[PDB]
Amino acid sequence: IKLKSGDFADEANATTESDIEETFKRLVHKLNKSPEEVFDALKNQTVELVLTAHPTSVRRSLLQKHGRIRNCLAQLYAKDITPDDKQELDEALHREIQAAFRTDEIRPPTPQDEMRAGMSYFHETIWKGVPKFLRRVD
Amino acid sequence: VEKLASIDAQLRLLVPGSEDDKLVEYDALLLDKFLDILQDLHGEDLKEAVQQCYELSAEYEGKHDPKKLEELGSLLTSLDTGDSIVIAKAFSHMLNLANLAEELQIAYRRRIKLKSGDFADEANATTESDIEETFKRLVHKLNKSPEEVFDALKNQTVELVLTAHPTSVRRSLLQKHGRIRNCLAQLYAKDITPDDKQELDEALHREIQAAFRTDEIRPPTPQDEMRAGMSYFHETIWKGVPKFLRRVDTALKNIGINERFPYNAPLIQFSSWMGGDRDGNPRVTPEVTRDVCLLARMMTSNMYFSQIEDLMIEMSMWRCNSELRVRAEELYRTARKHYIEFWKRIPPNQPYRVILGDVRDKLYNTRERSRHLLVDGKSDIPDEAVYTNVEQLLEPLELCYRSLCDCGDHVIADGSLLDFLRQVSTFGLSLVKLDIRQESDRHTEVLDAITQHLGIGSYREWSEEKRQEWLLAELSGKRPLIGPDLPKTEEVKDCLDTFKVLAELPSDCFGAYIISMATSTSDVLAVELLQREYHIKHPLRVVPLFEKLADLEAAPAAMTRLFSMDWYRNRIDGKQEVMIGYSDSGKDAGRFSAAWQLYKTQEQIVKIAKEFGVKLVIFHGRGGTVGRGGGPTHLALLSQPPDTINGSLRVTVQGEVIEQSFGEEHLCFRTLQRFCAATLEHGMNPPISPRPEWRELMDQMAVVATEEYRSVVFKEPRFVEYFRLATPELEFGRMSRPSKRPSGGIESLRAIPWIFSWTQTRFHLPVWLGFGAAFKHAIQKDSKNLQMLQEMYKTWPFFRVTIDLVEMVFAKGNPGIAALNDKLLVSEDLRPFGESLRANYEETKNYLLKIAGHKDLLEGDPYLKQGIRLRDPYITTLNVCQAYTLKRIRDPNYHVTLRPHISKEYAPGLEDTLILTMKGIAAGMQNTG
Amino acid sequence: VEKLASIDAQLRLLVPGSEDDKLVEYDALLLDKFLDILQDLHGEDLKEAVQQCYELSAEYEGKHDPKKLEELGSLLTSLDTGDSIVIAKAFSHMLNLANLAEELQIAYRRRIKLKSGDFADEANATTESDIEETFKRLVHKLNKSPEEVFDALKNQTVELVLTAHPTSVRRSLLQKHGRIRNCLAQLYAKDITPDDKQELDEALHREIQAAFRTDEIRPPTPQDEMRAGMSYFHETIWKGVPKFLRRVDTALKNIGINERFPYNAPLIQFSSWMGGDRDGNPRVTPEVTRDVCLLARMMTSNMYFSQIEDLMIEMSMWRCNSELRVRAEELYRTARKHYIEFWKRIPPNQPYRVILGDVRDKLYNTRERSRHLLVDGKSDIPDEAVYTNVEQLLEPLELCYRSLCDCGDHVIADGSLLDFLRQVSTFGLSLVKLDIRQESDRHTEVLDAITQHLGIGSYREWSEEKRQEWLLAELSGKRPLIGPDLPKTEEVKDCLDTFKVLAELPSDCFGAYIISMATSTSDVLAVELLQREYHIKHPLRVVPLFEKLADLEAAPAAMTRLFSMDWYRNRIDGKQEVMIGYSDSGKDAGRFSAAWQLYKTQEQIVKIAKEFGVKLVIFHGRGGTVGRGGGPTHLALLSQPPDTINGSLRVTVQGEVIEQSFGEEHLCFRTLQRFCAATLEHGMNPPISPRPEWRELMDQMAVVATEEYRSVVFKEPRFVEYFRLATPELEFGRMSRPSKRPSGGIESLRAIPWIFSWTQTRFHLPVWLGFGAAFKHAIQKDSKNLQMLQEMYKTWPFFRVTIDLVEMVFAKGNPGIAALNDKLLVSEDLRPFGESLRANYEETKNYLLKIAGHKDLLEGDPYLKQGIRLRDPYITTLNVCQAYTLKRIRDPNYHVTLRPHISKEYAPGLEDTLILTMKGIAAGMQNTG
Ligand SMILES: O=P(O)(O)OC[C@H]1O[C@H](O)[C@H](O)[C@@H](O)[C@@H]1O
Ligand SMILES: O=P(O)(O)OC[C@H]1O[C@H](O)[C@H](O)[C@@H](O)[C@@H]1O
Repeated sequence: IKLKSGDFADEANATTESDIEETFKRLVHKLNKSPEEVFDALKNQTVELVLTAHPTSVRRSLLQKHGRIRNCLAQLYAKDITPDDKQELDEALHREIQAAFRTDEIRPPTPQDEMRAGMSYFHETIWKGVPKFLRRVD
Repeated sequence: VEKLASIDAQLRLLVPGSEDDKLVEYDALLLDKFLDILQDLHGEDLKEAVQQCYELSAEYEGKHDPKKLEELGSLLTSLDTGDSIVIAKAFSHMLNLANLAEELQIAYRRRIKLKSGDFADEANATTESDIEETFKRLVHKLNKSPEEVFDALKNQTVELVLTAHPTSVRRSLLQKHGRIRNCLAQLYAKDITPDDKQELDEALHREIQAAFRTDEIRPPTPQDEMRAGMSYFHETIWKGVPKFLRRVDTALKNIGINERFPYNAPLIQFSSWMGGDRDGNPRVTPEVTRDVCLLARMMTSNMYFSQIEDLMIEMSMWRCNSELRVRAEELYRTARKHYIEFWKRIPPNQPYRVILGDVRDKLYNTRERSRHLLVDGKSDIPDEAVYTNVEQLLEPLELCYRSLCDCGDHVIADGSLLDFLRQVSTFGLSLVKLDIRQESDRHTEVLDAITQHLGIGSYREWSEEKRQEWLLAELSGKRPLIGPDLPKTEEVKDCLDTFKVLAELPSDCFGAYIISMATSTSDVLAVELLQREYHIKHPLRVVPLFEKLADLEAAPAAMTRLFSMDWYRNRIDGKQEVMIGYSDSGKDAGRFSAAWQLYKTQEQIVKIAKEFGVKLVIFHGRGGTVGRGGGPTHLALLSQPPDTINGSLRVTVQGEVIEQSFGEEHLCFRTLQRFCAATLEHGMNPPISPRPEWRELMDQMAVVATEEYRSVVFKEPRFVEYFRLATPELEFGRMSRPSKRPSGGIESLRAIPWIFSWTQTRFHLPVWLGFGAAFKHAIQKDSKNLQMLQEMYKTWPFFRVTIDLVEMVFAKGNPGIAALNDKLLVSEDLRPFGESLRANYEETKNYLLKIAGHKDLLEGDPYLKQGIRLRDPYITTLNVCQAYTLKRIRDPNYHVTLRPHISKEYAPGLEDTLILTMKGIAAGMQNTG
Repeated sequence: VEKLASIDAQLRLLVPGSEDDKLVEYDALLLDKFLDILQDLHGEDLKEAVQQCYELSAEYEGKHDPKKLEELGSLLTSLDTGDSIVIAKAFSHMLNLANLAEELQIAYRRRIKLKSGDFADEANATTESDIEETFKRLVHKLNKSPEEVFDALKNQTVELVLTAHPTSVRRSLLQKHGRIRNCLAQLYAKDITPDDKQELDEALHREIQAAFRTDEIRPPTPQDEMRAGMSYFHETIWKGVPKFLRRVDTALKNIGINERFPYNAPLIQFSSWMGGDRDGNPRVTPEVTRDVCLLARMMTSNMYFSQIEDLMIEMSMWRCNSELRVRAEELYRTARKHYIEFWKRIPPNQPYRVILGDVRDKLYNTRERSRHLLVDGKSDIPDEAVYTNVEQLLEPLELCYRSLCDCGDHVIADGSLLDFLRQVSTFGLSLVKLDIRQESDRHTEVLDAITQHLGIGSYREWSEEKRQEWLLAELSGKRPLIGPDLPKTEEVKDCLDTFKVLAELPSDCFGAYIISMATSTSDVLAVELLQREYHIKHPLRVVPLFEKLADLEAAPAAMTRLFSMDWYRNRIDGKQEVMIGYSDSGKDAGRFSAAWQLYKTQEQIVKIAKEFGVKLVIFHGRGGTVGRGGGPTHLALLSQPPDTINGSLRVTVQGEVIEQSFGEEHLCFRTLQRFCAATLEHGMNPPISPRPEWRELMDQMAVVATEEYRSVVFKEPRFVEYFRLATPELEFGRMSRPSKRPSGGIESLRAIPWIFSWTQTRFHLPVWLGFGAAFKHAIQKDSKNLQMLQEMYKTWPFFRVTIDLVEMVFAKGNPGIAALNDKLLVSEDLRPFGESLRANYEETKNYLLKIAGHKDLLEGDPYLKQGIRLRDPYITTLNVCQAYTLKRIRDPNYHVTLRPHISKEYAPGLEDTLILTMKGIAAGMQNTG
């Protein structure tokens, strides 16, 4: 949403919540902080995310299939897309679902593997995510 | 290649920019095209002169450097009468363009899809509820059945009373405004050819010029001023109404009602003051009133007539029920044409056409009788040949309609035929009904003549109890009061003749008789008696308008007494309408105290009507939050005290708002929409009632505000000299109508002038004065009040709506203009008095902000703010031009070196330049108080 | 949720689908909405019956299983008269829908951006050249200066002659077709609300039903049939022309001409046969002709009149030149109103309005005089009060125009005023000029009466040389030929009275006097003489129409002789028009030999006119490639022999093509556009001249083709019995007008009937017969001819255009229908004769393919093919229904078990069902021969 009520309720929903710039601006304009003070607060801020193990947790292979499926799907919905590319993305999609469905072996796994799991999600997303976000801060 | 991108760039600076936000582009293009035109017609030299003014005004609007204002002064004041006229025209015309662009932007701005559900959402067009959403809220959030909603609606009436523009535009020029707005709309459509673009370009360029060159120098008669109106209806409302009612139909489908809104349910009704309101206005004679009825009757017949021919073509069907087939045969049988579409006879082979042909002739005749009556005074044309009553015109249409359904063709019947039924039913034989308004003292003058001529003393000298006793006696009198040989002053004759006119004309021409400056039971009986004297068969309902605060405080007693009288209870037949006027009452006691008092008065009068079994309608005169137009009207209506609408809304649509409200089909539609939706919702979902703490604080603030307002306006003896100097008020007073009802003083001055004078000046005193004292005193008495005030702004619609309006005005305000005025026009001894008022402006504004919880004006409403920021430079140029012109007019010996004449070409004076200026500013400011 | 996606799915099967290709969706929606309507009105049961027929026809159109056709037969033939009427209406109505959808698809299909430059590109709307592209080609590819192009154009005339629909639709029903087409257009626009969609849906649904229920059972008078026309012009051409001329203006900008196309340059002119053509048609009396002139005059005045009021409102300007200011003063001075917009007097404050008010009154009067003359016969109204000549009406508009420019407002002057000037100048006082046509033998009959009554012998008995000698003598005779007391048969009186009518009426009503069945110099002189006898002040130009091949071969000698006569050379004043008729000539000798002969005849007559200093105009009668409408017309015009247009085009717009060409604003515009562009290009860029080998082969093929055509049609004695049986020709002949000029035989039968009979039947014999013999013989004589023929198809526009038309017809052909017909209607002894013709169909088609280098019909033109494939199932159902109906009519004793009645509701027979059928098929087939 482009114009937001300004109520704190807006921050409970992804479509209305504030991104970093809007937050800075609220702080500067609605709260009389100088850019320098905000920048300074931020420079000294730490956010630590502690990752716990899935209480039931999924395979690095299967993750990537989930990703491939999610991308195929994302791509099928784009204008300026050929009958052929659509046809080929279709079979790509169809194929990657099956590949996931057929990755279903019956087993316990060691803490080492359960953790070697983690080192995936970071590869997959956080490792690239962090620079992207910090550049947005910039 | 590109003048535009630069003009766009320099327009963006004024308001930073986004998606469907084309306003700056729109304004840029229009401005760029308009400049070229100035160049062609008046020469490079002048074009630059115009740009310079703009650049300066814009530079000023950003920083607010009083230097810029002076540079602007040096420029404007150095122009001969000829060139200043041109600049004044130019800026005055760029404004109208900027408004069209804004109409268009507003029309196509995207609705927000998911809404908070807060009542605040109803104050803005993007977030407010359409009719379906309203139905759904009522059904789901409020446990009403579809049937109950449908039922409420079926019984609901919404009456919009049209008043004359207080400065008003030409039917030609309207249509140019439309054409320009359409060309513009069309230039922004994808899948558009280079050629079509090129051709639309020149179409646009051409239509701006055509408007610019429609600028002749003038007064016009009430008849023409009204014949104006009959345009806007053609242009937009006539079509709007069916479109909206069809939407009601669709909305009813979607909540599970499987039938259309009855075509004869009088949901929407229109009315007018034009030729009706004679309060402090002797130009509005009886003959005027007779003429506006006949015009209305005529034009309406003409409208029905010019579209009947299209319905006739559409109605090519031959399968009908017998009821119809008979009546067709009859009509062909009775046959043996001035116009041409169907200039022939018609085979009963096609019966629907036969009926509609008769209808056409009857409509033509009805048109012609009204035409001859209007120009001759007699007309040799039988009532048989003509519609004297709307039922007569509906009947054949209902016939066709039924026939179609019966033959299995309801689907066809619900097309144009239905639209036509709805039009007929909404607009009747007279597009608008006319209200009559005259001030109480006049009826007194008349009765006094009568009593004195009868030898029984002086009605004027009698006490209220006596007047009532006498009036009731004569209301059952067994012999007339009035002879032909009664001595009459011109005023008394004028007043009595108005009743002769009311008796002679068909009653479907008229609405209410409003009594201006009402104060008592006798005031209303007086009018009842004179109606009886003239044996008016269907007397108009009498509507007191209570203006001054005291008159408001006395109203309940007056209404109670009325309702206590059997004579009266039985005449009004369960229905009373009372009028109120925000501007009027606020001229007496300040806007704040007037707002609050009106809330309470309505509450009390509602309670009183309830007790006596009377359905009470409150007619909202001008000045309300409720006459703002746009979304704010939506919330304003929902903000009304509980049970004050009760299925029947009646509101003034102020002339200075008719364009915004109706001039563009989408806005027209949404205007109609919100009036209908809000009215409906309110009866089933009133706003919360104020907490007693709030009443208590509001009462406390009212006293202080009224004290401040009166201190400054009435008590301070310097004030009128200030007003007379700092303000074009005197010059306005050499006009619309006498703005002083020659008595002297502000209490004597009428409200429109009062509001208008200070609007010209961008200072707006009448709207905010007293809010500051009230706020300051309440906070200084107790800092916890700030919290209370804020809770009130957050939670109490009335309060919110009341503060938003004042906020909007401050956004259109600029005290620098007021300051310049002081410096140019006001004597050295009165400047500190001005400074003092500007100080109060600021302090009031700041409290108002603190209460709404905003840093800047209109944080809640960026779109509105953008609209204003864009208009401003143009207005500023007019203010400045105006100020110096006022100087030159007032001071025969002020002179400065004039620049050699700048305009080319290939008698007018200062007064003309001033008018241009007064009208540009007024159209840039739209509504305020 | 979804009947539609399925109906879409089953419609796709018929033609595989893409981008802006909405046709299948459009057709699907329309069909789905139409079915619901059949359900509401007639019941599930019937709806299914209709679907079944469709499913069968569709299944048939895909595979071509004769079984399907029979299943369909079993169904259709088992329906009582009542139900078959309904099905016939239904399919006949789904066709009209399918055509609207196609109009819309054609209107919005995307232009190709980069074009090959081949002349083939001009045969298709997506690739053909608009006016600007044409200018540019001429300037850049052909070294013409802008000035030369502009100049050519300024002198160019394009005359479109409108003929009556050979079966013609109602002004009401047109407008429904428009409304349906618009609702549809609107349903496909993004940024469209759920509500608007919902409401447009019901609007659509409603307007289809309204059309479906406008279906009353009939003959109508020439007057009404013509009063039809005055619709299409209102609807589309009246507005179209200014729109196009403004595009010409824009196109001229973009090649550097800095002025607009002169508003009085007669670029576009319209004409009509309605009430004019009396050839083999005694219903078209003199009185008819007098009436169509007066109607024309009336309605035209009315059109100018209903828009003047809008121009008057627009012309609010007050600044004028003196020339105007005088004339305004004069007019206000001379003042002291039936209608209402301006029912008042007007201040000279606004002078443009004063003029235009006068103009309005004069237009009204002109309307009224024509109205009274029309219904009474006298009218007491002075020529002074009225426009008797277009200059009189232009003058005040030119005045306003000039005034505006002079005051600096040309930009405004080039808006509606200009459009109005252009309309006036294009349409004059009579929207169309009327051509008169009568057959030569009639003039002979008249002259014979005269000569015999004079006692000098028998004009009929005289030799050509004698007739000429006598005619010239009497053309300079010193005393009248004709007494009031001359013995006259009804025909001779009818013919003579036509000239009395031509003399009495204003000459701006009339165009040409066409002589049907012309063959000689005397034929034209005869008409000249009778015009002199009736002292017609401005005689109409005489235009021989040479029909039969022999008559074409003799035409050059006849024209040469005419041009040799001083009497004649001096009367025609440098200008001769000659008519030709593709269908007519092709009825004599086959389409092929007629095409070729007409190429040569034009060449020779051009050469002959050039030699005598005569500007020759060739009036294209019906049947051409050039009367196809759409792009193909574009190339057809460019394909004409060199110097045959020379700045003046005159072509018939066949009734069965007027809807496609004009009924939709975009197609209207492009029709006008290509006619103007092609005409312009041709005079500066003729097609290549045929190589002598090509002439030689074409001559050789012509003989063979004519031999085959005549062998089958005239020489074979079995043919007429075949025709009479295999074809609704006889039943058509109990109607428009007598299709046999009672003489007996094909040579006697008129061409429209000839074409139409075989079109109904999907077999189209008149269009292709003889092409096969010609092709086969040329290839069998020498296989290298195939190559030559192909080079001709690739390189010779005439040839290409000639083959494309025949190809298009084969695409609308289906020999199975012809085969079914044989089996149902034709006796056992004639079936092998049918088989033989079907064999010739196939063989002709296959050669035609081999020559165009296509595997399948219309490879070059998928869009056209798609249009046809979609229509077909509907047509097929009509063919089958038709066939059995023809059986039941012809055979009182053929009966089959009728299904119990299927339609519900909530006197008609077979003949009625047959008409429905004849008209559905005809509207599905549009133009062929
Ligand atoms: O306000 P006045 O100067 O009396 O002028 C006219 C106006 O007056 C009142 O306030 C009424 O409430 C309005 O319906 C009207 O437009
Ligand atoms: O062809 P006919 O049966 O004579 O009927 C009328 C037609 O005839 C000719 O071919 C003409 O060339 C046309 O302008 C006309 O539409």
